[PDB]
Amino acid sequence: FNMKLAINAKTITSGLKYALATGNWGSSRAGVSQVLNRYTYSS
Amino acid sequence: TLKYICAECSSKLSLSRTDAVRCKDCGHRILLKARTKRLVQFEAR
Amino acid sequence: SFNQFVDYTLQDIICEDSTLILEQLAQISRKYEISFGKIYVTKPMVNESDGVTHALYPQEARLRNLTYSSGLFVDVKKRTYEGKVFIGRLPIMLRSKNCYLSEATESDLYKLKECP
Amino acid sequence: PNLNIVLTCPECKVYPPKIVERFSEGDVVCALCGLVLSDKLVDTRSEWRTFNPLLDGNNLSTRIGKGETTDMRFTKELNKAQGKNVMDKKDNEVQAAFAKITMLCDAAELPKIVKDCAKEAYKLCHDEKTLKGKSMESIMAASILIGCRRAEVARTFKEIQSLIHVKTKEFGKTLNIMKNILRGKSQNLTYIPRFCSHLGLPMQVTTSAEYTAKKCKEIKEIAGKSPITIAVVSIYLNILLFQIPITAAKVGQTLQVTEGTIKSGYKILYEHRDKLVDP
Amino acid sequence: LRMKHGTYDKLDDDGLIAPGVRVSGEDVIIGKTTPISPDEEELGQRTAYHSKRDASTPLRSTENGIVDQVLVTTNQDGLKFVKVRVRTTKIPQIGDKF
Amino acid sequence: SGIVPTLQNIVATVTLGCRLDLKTVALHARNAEYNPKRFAAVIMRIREPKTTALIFASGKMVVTGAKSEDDSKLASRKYARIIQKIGFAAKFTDFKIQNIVGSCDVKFPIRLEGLAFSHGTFSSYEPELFPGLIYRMVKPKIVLLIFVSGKIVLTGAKQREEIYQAFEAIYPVLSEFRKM
Amino acid sequence: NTTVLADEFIAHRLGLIPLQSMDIEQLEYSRDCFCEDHCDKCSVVLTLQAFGESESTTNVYSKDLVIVSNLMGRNIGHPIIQDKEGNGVLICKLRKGQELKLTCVA
Amino acid sequence: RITTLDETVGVTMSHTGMSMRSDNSNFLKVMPKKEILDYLFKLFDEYDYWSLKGLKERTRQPEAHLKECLDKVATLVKKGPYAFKYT
Ligand SMILES: [Zn+2]
Ligand SMILES: [Zn+2]
Repeated sequence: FNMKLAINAKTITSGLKYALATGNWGSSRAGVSQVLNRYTYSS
Repeated sequence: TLKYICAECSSKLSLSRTDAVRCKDCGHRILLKARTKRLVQFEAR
Repeated sequence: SFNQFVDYTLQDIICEDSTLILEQLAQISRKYEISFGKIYVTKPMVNESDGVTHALYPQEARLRNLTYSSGLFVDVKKRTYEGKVFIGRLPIMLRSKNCYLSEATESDLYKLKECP
Repeated sequence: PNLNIVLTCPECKVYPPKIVERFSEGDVVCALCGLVLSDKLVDTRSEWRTFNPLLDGNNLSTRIGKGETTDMRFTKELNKAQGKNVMDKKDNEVQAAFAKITMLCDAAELPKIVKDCAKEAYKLCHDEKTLKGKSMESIMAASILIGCRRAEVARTFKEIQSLIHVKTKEFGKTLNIMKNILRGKSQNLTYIPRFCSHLGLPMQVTTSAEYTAKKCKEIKEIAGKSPITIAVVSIYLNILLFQIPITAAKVGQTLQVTEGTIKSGYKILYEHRDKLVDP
Repeated sequence: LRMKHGTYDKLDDDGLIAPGVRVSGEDVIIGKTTPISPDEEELGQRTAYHSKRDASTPLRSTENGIVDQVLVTTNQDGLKFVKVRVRTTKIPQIGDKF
Repeated sequence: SGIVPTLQNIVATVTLGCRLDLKTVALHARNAEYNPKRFAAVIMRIREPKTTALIFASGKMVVTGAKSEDDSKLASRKYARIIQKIGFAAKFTDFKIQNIVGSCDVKFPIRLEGLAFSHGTFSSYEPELFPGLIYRMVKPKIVLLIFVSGKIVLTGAKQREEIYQAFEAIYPVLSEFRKM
Repeated sequence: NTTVLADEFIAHRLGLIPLQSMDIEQLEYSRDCFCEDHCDKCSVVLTLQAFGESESTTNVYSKDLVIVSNLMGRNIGHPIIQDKEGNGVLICKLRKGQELKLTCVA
Repeated sequence: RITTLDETVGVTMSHTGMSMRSDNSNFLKVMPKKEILDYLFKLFDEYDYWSLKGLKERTRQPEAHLKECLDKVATLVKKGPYAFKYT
């Protein structure tokens, strides 16, 4: 047996990092996360 | 080789091709590029 | 909200299914089950391609196109029925309790090159 | 047949010609007379702007599933008609290799370039008398070490052995052939820093060892029988040059090394302490 | 093979301009080439080169102004990569929106 | 060259021509190591000539540790005589040496890195388990193990003569690759 | 120029710095000289060195322009100083370590 | 709240990757034809429904003598109840 074969970090890491990078909250939910807008401070 | 500058350590670097992209004195991995020497001309318009 | 998620909702997500079992039957039945205990979140950092791992500040993340996150770790009990484990990295919101900047001072924010 | 096209100004003809592509006009012109040779140029970045053959070759693929407008009496048979041609292809052992090694290098926390070289290093050899099976691990255990080192990241045999238990022997024979597979188809420095971080040390202690280990290597002291060990002694050499508690016993298990090789290795160091003086 | 009719002289040896250099439209900013097999395609005039097809990045066809700063790092995977920033001054003009 | 490839082991096969009672062979011998739980062959070490031999239920004996064709041959004849004293009419028939492995020295330090790197096609190296190079020759077909100490381990011949020929061929390579 | 201002930004401020031009008829329109674009018969040359030395900020003023071409006795080119502390127009600010060197042509 | 691990980042990740250590927590670690026939007749006589395993364990001798020499006067069925039975 080994944990390292069982526990697969690349599950979580790649999960969150993907639902942030695209807006696809998964799908079924898109545009949840957008590139921050820095035209001017108040925007 | 050409001059570079650490981003934080801020030391002139002068590495070459196939050297590590890495700063002495801090293994910081960001380098700027040591602005040109030839003069540059603007108009005060 | 993010602060709340990191403090509580993370832990309670883990411990709602803290265990999972497995039993095999013999001629006496061997049974296995794995526990999930405390959870630990580091301060943000990156593991460089060489192998080295070090703190990651938000400037460096933006320049080098990294992801500003910190690792997750949980304790486990393995149970044979008749230490802390990496599980992945949590992207951090800036200025949140777990971010390097959360408590930094102005004169320090300039040092890190972050607009106050 | 030769099926080949070449352009040349039929009114200069002087050369293998001097022509330029005016892209923004969709033209190619004789750079001498400016006769336009051929026009209606087709774009070259917009093409892939709207958007693995090195592995997946010519037998193509397409992920077939269930849409919104299908009931389970048609969906599951798409899962029951896709299963009739998985053995004419050895490609299960092709993809399930990649999927496995992808599952490996990724779980191993490795750069996604190594993943490719191993997705390569499998695919290039992928069947040989030397291979002839041999547990199908040792390659995915060596093609990674290949894919690792070939991607300029070197890891110890034990380190992969942690990932996959290869009996340490099925590894060795499989490696030799593999390396020679590419040679026919045709570096321990990497260990100093990955170790320092494993001990959580500032850069200078690691900074120095590159000088010391190279200098200890450069003159004499073959020293080591798998120089993995005599790497670490540089840290131990240099950590004692500093005064930071990494006591020998803590070193060992953290890096899974014999303690004996340290002190005896450090024998050649408590005596060679002469020439490592940079400051 | 397959170079851009824009100039390359503004580059340095390492395929980068240096901060301070005034550039104009259709000037190669980042010089990159991807090696090709001598016999990979033989497209046109490969028989003299055998080496490499260029993949440099030219400045936009309508922009200009001075390179402001150039930084060089490695991505997560230790691959070199570079970010060039170009600075322009926009003076109000006739069709501009206020 | 000027260096004789010094044999360290000769492994040879001897057909005694009888189905030997390996139990009685072990019983009537003076110091013989035979138990079925390791092999189906009585292993005898005779100090003169000091050779170690495994003799099977087929009566075939393979002999190792000899320092010559004649060390092994005389040892095998003594082995057959011992078997006949045991009670089986062993006979030296269709003998053949199946292996002649030797170690000698050329004594000049070698750029083993140069050979292995430039003869990657022929020789492979992973210096993190075993510091020796492996080299092949077809004429004569000798495989040679090389180490920085100058030791040459020549193997792959029924005779020391192929050892000699490939050594006369490979010593010039060694001197060519001599590190200094 | 390692200040915190862009060049064309600074260059634009230099243009607006009002120079002494009482005796300006004794100059010529730079498209009437035959010089290789400029000479003392058609232009005045100044220069500006500044270096941030104190730990405090250090201000560059128009009074720090120094003429480095032969005026030929004509009375032109000096930066007008209307103020009472005798510093003219503030041009830039410098923190220690920051440098500005440039050459202007009026 | 969470004990946000106060260590340096470098040390903690050391054990996550290839630490080359394991098993620190024990868990899922995982010949006479006369005598053979005399026992084979004994195997046949004592229990005609004599499976090979019940015979091989009772053989306690080389596998050759029990399986081969007994194959003549003992008939072994393959399927059904009295299968593999030296009856
Ligand atoms: Zn023409
Ligand atoms: Zn003039």
